[PDB]
Amino acid sequence: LVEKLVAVDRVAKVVKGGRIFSFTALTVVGDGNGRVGFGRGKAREVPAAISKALEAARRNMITVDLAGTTLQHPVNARHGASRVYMQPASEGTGVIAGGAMRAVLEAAGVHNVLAKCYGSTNAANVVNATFKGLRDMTSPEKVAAKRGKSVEEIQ
Amino acid sequence: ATTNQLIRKGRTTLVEKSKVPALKACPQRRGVCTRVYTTTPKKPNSAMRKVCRVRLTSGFEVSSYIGGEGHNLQEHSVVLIRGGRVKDLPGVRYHTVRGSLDCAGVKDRNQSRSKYGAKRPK
Amino acid sequence: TVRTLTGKVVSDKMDKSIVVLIERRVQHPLYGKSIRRSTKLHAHDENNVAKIGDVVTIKESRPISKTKAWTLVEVVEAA
Amino acid sequence: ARYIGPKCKLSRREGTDLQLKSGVKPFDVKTKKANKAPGQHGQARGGKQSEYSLQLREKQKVRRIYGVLERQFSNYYKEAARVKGATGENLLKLLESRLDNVVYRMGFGSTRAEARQLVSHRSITLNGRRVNIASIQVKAGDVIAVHEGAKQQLRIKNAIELAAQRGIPAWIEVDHSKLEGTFKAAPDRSDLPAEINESLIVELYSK
Amino acid sequence: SMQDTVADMLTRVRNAQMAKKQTVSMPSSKLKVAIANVLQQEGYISNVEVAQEETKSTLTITLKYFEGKPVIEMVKRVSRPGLRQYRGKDKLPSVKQGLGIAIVSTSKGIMTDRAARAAGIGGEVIAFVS
Amino acid sequence: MVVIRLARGGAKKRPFYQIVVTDSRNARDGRFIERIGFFNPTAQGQAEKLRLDADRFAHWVSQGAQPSERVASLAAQAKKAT
RNA sequence: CAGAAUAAGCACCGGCUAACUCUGUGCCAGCAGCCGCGGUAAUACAGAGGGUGCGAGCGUUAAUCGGAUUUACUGGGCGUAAAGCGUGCGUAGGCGGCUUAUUAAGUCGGAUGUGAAAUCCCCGAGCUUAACUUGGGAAUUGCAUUCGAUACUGGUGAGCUAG
RNA sequence: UAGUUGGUGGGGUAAAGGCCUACCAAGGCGACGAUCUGUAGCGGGUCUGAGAGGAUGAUCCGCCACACUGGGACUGAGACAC
Ligand SMILES: NCCC[C@H](N)CC(=O)NCCC[C@H](N)CC(=O)NCCC[C@H](N)CC(=O)N[C@@H]1[C@H](O)[C@@H](OC(N)=O)[C@@H](CO)O[C@H]1NC1=N[C@@H]2C(=O)NC[C@@H](O)[C@H]2N1
Repeated sequence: LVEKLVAVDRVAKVVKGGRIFSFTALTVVGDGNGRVGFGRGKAREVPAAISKALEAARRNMITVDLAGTTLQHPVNARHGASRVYMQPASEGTGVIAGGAMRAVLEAAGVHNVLAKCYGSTNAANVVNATFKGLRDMTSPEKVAAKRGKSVEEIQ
Repeated sequence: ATTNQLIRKGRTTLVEKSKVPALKACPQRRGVCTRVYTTTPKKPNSAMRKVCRVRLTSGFEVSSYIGGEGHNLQEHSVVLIRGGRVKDLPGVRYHTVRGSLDCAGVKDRNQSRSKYGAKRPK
Repeated sequence: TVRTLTGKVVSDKMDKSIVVLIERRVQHPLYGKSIRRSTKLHAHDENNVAKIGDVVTIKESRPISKTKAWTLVEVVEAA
Repeated sequence: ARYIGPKCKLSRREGTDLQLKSGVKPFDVKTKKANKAPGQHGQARGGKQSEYSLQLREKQKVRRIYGVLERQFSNYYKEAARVKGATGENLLKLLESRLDNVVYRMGFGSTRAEARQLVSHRSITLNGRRVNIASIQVKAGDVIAVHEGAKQQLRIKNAIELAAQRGIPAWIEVDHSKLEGTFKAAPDRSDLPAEINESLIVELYSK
Repeated sequence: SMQDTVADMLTRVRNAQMAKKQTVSMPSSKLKVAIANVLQQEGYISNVEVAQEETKSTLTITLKYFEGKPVIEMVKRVSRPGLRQYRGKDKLPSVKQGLGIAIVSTSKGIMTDRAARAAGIGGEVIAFVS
Repeated sequence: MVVIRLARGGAKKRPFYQIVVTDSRNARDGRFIERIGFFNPTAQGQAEKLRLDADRFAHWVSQGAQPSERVASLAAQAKKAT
């Protein structure tokens, strides 16, 4: 299980006499062969925040059906004001994406992809959109099963 | 916008304005120092900044900043000015090239000499 | 092997001449919606056969006047 | 131009032996400052590095091994990307196909710098002509030899003796008696050492 | 007023699928019947019926569900009365890398994009289905 | 009149001529009617030294084109070679 | 032929962005693309030491496109962030119900002619290599003529009633 | 917009033609932008961009126009002629 730390931020809460500071961490875990998840953690210190984020990421996982080491088809997804577009690429291309998309894709095991963000680039929302797109991407076997055809018929 | 509206009226594009209009699309410009004086910065800065008022060959009358420590410029000097903002002196949009025509190179420097126009000491 | 055009007569006042309006449908170069374009051609009518509103065929010829370089061939439909 | 200066500090900064010295004595005994950077603020290899730092430091290692400057290296990358196949493999094949590298791997030069000096001074003939360009690409079947005037040089005997200790490469077939070898084919990535991560250079240049 | 009956049919199908209906009915026409037949052949719907009680005619479509989700996840009108779209044989669109179907009206009848490519003809792109 | 002559291409001190049919009033390296071969005086190795299309050469000569002296010599050489 | 003999500089080291300390100065002198540094321990000013990136070059200024989905055709919006005319009627225009016959304008397909050369791209050839030169291809997404197809849109004739 | 749009007789040109002239008619262009006004040599191409687009028109090639500023014609196959 490879673990990646997308972002760490300091947040404040106002009380009488001053401010209480805390830290938030966003993490993505993945096996690298089709299983990936993400989570967030809040704590008064960075190590505890990262630990909580990793535990939440392990509790929130999905399974992704890749075509080799790339996507099955182009994907459009969005969460809130963040929109993402991902497209399969040939061998040797690599992962052409921003940091937030790159964490999720590398954790899921995608090796060749072209990706783009439109709208807001907030890390949590971008991770949400990429996660949803990867979850909703389909495969020829599922398409054939749902249509009642064969894979060769589907083409 | 609908397709018919796009056909009737297109998409307009707003032209951009240059941040250094006195150069008139040239990399540098010659000028004559009308004034050599000193100004104060805006908040939260405090210093005594060295500025000149220069009449350019383009026909404009602008203000330029003199960089480095120590300058020999006086009124009626002939200088070369390039682009560059100070951002703490209001209305100053150009820099004076040290060591070009009448501006002398800054002395006692040995780092970043190409800027400020100081030749290499032996 | 001559270039012909089919159109509607919109004027017949002048001697031996008619004004034919041609219509074509083309795609907009950028927005892709088919639009209507019209051109007005001056033709030659030796016997003033054509009238306003008829559908006529004209063909390219050598110049006959300052603005006329097409000649009427036949009246496909009469008003 | 061409880098002239201290060789061992480059190895210390890169963190690995760069074969800049001949190899009579091991790198550790030669430097006694390995495992530390060359600066007065130098640390061990365990310090944190950004992705940009990793990508940069990977390319610099290869450049310092092969003696290639930035513009020529960028041209090599562009040619490799244009040519079909694995880009890193193409880049490494292009680097190994250089004449000065081929002479060094033949063993007439104890160091790539010495081989480059020989090639520049026209001590080496390709096919049958006295070339003097280190960056000439060597093709399959080419024959490299030592010029007669350059034969009988104590540096050449020392270099071939050291090359005997060093592992003789598979893709080059060389006879040391008359000092002549044949380039058979481009080396493979598996034949090349595995510590090089060419993918880092690829992501660096692809940005 | 109602000016795109094909878009109306596609919208009715989409809303019925989102609402989990088993059957969707509408006024009928030969164009909608052809589109429904193409969908049935491709396996997105189950049955197509036409009831002709009088001068009026009603088209009925039986929808398909699989593992708790509708079979038709996306149906999108492409050519519209305000902007018609025509493509040649070399520029026929592909819907999510061939896992979907683009319905195309060609001079040889209504067919899918891959059928049109095989026949070497173009036409008007009616809709994308996936 | 119509002539067949050499148009100079190539690089400095390594000329490469195209054999062209053109009006004689045009510039040497400018407008021409038809290109019918090439000449490379400094060819070596596998490089082809001369190529002339004899059919088009004869066609234009019959039409009335006047070859220059060098082009006539090259045509004689090509005929001898073939 | 003689001899290492004739041949190395420029920018930067607070974050964006690879590379850190010491002296000097104390909101002064100064730096600065943006956020911002300097008011006595300044990794941000000046010098030095060290290092980093390039290298017969290195930096700055100017200019174009990009990043900018920041005029959004591909590819954006209008309750409160900028944005629905105060509300109707209506001219030009845009779009328009169902069935059927016909036409072939839009639409689609084939063939022919043309789309100069150079340039871009591919495989070769010659330059000691490379730049460069050059052979042949591919491409020039276009235009015109002519022959076909008739699902959809348009034209024409007839019919219908859910508007 | 009043030789302006068309027609007839005549002239004129290497050649069609209001190109010119005398009569006859009231025509011709325009919201698919006429008229007026600002700017500008055009193309093959060049730069950028994933593409669609945007910017550009040095050096090479094709076309056009000009030759101190305006108005003319001569000679000649060809000029209204650096
Ligand atoms: N919001 C607070 C609302 C407060 C409001 N005052 C309440 C009120 O007044 N009346 C109550 C009326 C409630 C209403 N009838 C039901 C309703 O809201 N339906 C819509 C919401 C569905 C559902 N409920 C939420 C949901 O499934 N989220 C998931 C979730 O976050 C996460 O996936 C998981 N599994 O964790 C993520 C992937 O990481 O995908 C999200 N999915 C999505 N993201 C996308 C996005 O944004 N756009 C487009 C589409 O793609 C979206 N789908």
